[PDB]
Amino acid sequence: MEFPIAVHKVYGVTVPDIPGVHSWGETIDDAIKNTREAIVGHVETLIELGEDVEFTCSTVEELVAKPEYAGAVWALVSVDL
Amino acid sequence: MEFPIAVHKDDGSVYGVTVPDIPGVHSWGETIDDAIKNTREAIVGHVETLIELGEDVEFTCSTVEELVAKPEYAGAVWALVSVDL
Repeated sequence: MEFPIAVHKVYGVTVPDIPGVHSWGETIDDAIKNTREAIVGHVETLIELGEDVEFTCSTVEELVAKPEYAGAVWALVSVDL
Repeated sequence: MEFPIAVHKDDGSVYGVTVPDIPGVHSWGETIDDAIKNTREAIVGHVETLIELGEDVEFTCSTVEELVAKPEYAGAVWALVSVDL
């Protein structure tokens, strides 16, 4: 699944489709990689807890105009669900 | 709000960080900088999560001054992380 992630300025990242998951990086490239691993680790925690893992990604188009993401650089990370 | 954190060198040449006022967000990293930034992100996320749960989060923090001599903090390397509550 391709999750959109909002990178803002080090860079901070939020994952609109997965509340609570955040990451960072010195560069945008680092923030993208670190965010993907944050999502994978979150999914694994949910699996370990015995929880269902069901997500639906949004598109950037559906999120780009929300005022909370003003000035964001948008990226996409691929996570296998 | 200024959170004291205690930085530790762990085996494998990695660094861990403990958080006296939020024990459960202890974090680690491959470098000192990664470890501290990982800890700050975890503190910010903890605070934001409690706000979403409808909890109060505006409470007093410990100081390095009050903890530095406690025997359980012997050898600690101290830092302060700033978080808007």
